[PDB]
Amino acid sequence: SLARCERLRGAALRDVLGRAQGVLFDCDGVLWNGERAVPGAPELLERLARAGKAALFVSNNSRRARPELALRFARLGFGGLRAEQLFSSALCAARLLRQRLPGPPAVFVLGGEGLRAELRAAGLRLAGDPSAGAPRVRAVLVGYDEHFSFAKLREACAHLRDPECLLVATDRDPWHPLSDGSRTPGTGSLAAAVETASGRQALVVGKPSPYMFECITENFSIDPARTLMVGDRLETDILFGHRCGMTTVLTLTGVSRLEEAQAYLAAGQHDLVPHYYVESIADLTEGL
Amino acid sequence: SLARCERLRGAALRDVLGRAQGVLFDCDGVLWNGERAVPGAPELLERLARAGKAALFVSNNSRRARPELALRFARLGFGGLRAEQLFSSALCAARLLRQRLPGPPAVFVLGGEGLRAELRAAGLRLAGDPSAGAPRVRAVLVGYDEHFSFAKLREACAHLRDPECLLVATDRDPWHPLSDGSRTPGTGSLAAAVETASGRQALVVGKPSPYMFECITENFSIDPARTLMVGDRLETDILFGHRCGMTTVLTLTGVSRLEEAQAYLAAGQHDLVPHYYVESIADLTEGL
Ligand SMILES: Cc1ncc(COP(=O)(O)O)c(C=O)c1O
Ligand SMILES: Cc1ncc(COP(=O)(O)O)c(C=O)c1O
Ligand SMILES: [Ca+2]
Ligand SMILES: [Ca+2]
Repeated sequence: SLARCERLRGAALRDVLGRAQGVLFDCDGVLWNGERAVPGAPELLERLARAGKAALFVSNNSRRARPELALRFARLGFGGLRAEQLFSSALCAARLLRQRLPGPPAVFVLGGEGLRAELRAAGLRLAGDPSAGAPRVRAVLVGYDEHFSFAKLREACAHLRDPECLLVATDRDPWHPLSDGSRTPGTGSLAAAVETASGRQALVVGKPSPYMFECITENFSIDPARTLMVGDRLETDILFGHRCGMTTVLTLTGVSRLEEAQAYLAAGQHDLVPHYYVESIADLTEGL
Repeated sequence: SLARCERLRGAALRDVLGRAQGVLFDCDGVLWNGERAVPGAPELLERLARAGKAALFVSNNSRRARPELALRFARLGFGGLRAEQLFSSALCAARLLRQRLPGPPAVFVLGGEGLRAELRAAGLRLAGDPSAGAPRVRAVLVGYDEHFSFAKLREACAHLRDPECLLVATDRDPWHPLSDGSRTPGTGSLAAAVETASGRQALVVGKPSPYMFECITENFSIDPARTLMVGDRLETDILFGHRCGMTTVLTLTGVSRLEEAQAYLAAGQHDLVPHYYVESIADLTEGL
């Protein structure tokens, strides 16, 4: 495996960025942390566009439907983006369900309103939507649900008794660091509860699952051999890149540490090793 | 390993029961299923007592403090028992916490009122008990919590940031079958959520953890070489027996199936294989 966790700089950086036809960016810990843009991140993106390089964005965040996601970008300084460049676990979960729901021509959702709006915009019928003056549930979708409860968990497991009812999770991120240094439970903790209580394994929509890449490649010809994958999370973004055959760059502004990446290297766990790293994605700009 | 999953009957049954000085019974799926006693179970216990054999009871149920547990037994036909014969994950979690709480001379609890009463009766201070006109949390205890919520999960994880704060679970049972054929999420699903979101591994109080046996042996001299362990759950009661060096008997009135036990045998997973099985514990009576 080519993954040696080398600091990317100099002529190698110019070489790597030169040959790349495109860049896939993970979002949180990469472009920004909370309400603060990573300094130099907007400029990197302006300069990518100008250098004729394709930029796409992949987030496991299931809380915003695409229109609200588009607004977060521009607001944090990332101007002139098309909404078609933005891929989240919410959008892709909606598409996956449209593609795989069984039965002849409803989804029980653990998640918020952004997630639900996204699902409705894809044409899906949700349990808890009004009746026709009581539709069979054919998928349980686990997303980020701040109103997760034991009753909703028991309800999910009830639907799951039917072995033809699908189980899908938006993502398995276990938690996410917040501004003040605290963490919030991720969808991966809710997924774990649903899986344990039901005895089922969930289908994962988001990184590090190939499906996300499948979802991105339906609208864009992107050559994985010529695309960089940039993220802050070893078990999510880096594993994802390796699985899609992309060159992976870990940035150190987010969840994972350089020492963790090196430890994985030492242990020969190569799919969890980035090909390159940078302190922040501001460092990629000089290679253009 | 001596675990061959043999049907226990005849002269072997008389031999096995003859040499045994005592019997440890798991409760649900063994003595009863819901509100219905297993026919012949009360008689088995009357006859054990009369044959001078010690009977003890081990349940992972964390919902009843001991006095309410004692009442469930008698009511379902199991008369003349001492409360000292009854061990649950609630009682033992209380003892474990009294023994291991750090700091110089409070517990955040996910669980119901039975569990809390048990903890208070052991002298423990609970978060959410009134202040002294705001005590440091030194353990998070995960029990069966029908009011589990995302907010309580985030709260648990907050306490768990402190690496000296303990994480304890009553048990990992994933779910439990109900009367009407439905299942209810178990503590194991809530534990899984807390562990995933915190990144911590919990200390498990109940079967199949040795601690339960440790807890039972503090008041009783029981020779594990001469004690039968009887239960309905391979990964809980049978594994538990093997770990405590007891002779294990699987009864088929509960969660696990004979075919699952045989499959484990076939795969050489010996700690998940009962030494013996019976259709119901009523079949043990004739060996006395
Ligand atoms: C609910 C949720 N999911 C996922 C993420 C992170 O997604 P990503 O880092 O892939 O952009 C966040 C980060 O805040 C989040 O809040
Ligand atoms: C919450 C809970 N825990 C555990 C159990 C079962 O415990 P055991 O089979 O060890 O007696 C039950 C069974 O109903 C239960 O409801
Ligand atoms: Ca990220
Ligand atoms: Ca049982």
